[PDB]
Amino acid sequence: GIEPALEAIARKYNCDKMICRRCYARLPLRATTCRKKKCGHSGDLRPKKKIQS
Amino acid sequence: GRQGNKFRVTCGLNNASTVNCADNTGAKTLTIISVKGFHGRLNRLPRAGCGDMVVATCKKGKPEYRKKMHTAVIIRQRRTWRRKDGVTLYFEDNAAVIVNMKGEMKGSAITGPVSKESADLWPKISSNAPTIV
Amino acid sequence: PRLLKKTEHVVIPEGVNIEINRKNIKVTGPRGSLTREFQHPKVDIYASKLVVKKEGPKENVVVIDMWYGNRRDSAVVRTIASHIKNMITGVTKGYQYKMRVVYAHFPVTLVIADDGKSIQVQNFLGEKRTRHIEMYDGVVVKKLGKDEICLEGNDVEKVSQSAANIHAANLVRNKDIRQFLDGVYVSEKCLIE
RNA sequence: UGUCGGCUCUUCCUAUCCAUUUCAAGCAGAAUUGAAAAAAGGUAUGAUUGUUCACCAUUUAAUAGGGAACGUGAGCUGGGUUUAGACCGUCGUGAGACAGGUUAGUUUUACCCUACCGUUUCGGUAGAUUUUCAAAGUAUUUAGAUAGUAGCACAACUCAGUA
RNA sequence: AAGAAACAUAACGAGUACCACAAAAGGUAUUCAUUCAUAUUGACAAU
Repeated sequence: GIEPALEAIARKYNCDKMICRRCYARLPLRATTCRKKKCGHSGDLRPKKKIQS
Repeated sequence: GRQGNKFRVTCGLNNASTVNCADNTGAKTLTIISVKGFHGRLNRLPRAGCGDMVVATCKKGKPEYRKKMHTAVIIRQRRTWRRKDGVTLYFEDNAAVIVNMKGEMKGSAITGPVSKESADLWPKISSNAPTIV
Repeated sequence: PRLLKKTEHVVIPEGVNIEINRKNIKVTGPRGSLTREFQHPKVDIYASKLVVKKEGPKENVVVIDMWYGNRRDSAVVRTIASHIKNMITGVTKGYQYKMRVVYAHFPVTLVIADDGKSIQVQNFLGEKRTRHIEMYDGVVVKKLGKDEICLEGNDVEKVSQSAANIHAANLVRNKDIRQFLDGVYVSEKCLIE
């Protein structure tokens, strides 16, 4: 029993992020570069996949 | 299928050890192949104490039981073992009964006494056990 | 490339006193006293007066000045200026961070100590382990309402870290976190006043 | 320079099989899959075969892959290969040939230096003079540069037939 | 062996040819140069 208001702030901390296709690291929404060194600061990122019921 | 823990019982039954089958399920003797839960070591043979589930084959019995691998529980052994209350005791022969993984006994009777170590571990055995020594 | 001179300033309001002794700013205001050390070997922090409005008058400022330096080091002038600016806000209108608790099925209880220097989180996702989470000096937790707490303090570095410490202790492990949206989250960051 | 394999034993590599910490999923849970840190600890029992290899039956948290003169014969064994006896099949006129099969076939020496493990003997560390001090000898009580390092894993109950 | 200027150096990176090794590829890392557009009475970012 969670209000949609509480959904909005909980999703942003967990869901609304980008993912480096090489780092696998969790990146901010407006990020345009793999932050971690091992992935070579790559520039190919994808959004985190949403839950589908 | 086992209930609770078991204290240290010095395992006197080796691999390829023939034991009697005190059950009534047409199997005379069983020879131990492996012991469930045994943790391996180099050159060591699997060991079984009282109340230990084993994997065994029947080399003497009815055709529906012979030449097949079964699961058995050791109920008594000739190996001297010591209870935590300073009682040193050992039986007259090694024997086992055939039970499945869930623990429910295949047969419905047991001949002779049953060790408390095996009885407490498997409730179904104690219900069919005449005496629990 | 190297900038010959990069300068930033922070204005001091009427109720704030700033004293600087070898990159050691102490700020005292209506709410209390704050102190920090900026151990960057290439910055010059000193008070002065400077006209900051196009037509406004002079006003007391703290000038952070850095001379010839690469862009790696020229970026610290504005960082330190922002840090001093937060001190002035902290000792004048302190910072408060409102954190709201989210659970799916198991209610979560927060046991706040009497002094407010410690909290306790219980029954998080049905667990039996109890999380304590200490608080930094100068940071005070309190129960705002139902399933909500706010942290009160002067230093934005202490307040924000303590709030993040509470969230970091209540992460979901080995489960799909897109479904188990549990924990304590920062609703918003604002000023006490 | 004793030429296969096995047995015994130590160490090393990580391109990790398990346990530990993390990120991702077309991750609801459970079970899995991709990837990062990390090589300190573990990684089995047997039928057949001289086999390395293989293929089966189990057990396990896992039953990972490799190196060290294809580690290791004055460490063992001698099953194979690889002399000399003998048999068969094919080849050859014949003596004889056959990474074709079969059976029987001596495995020597360390007491030397070093390495390693333990164990004795003799020698010995520099700037202080508050005689309540300073140094030399003998004995006890201590000190700790350095070197090594050890604890792991699984199961049962409760959480709970709950999320 | 003293002075001068730089691109390096938060890394077992760099360091005396033959020589005792490293590639493709990627980076909103960094320095310099060329070309183009916006550049004001007001471009970009924010409000």
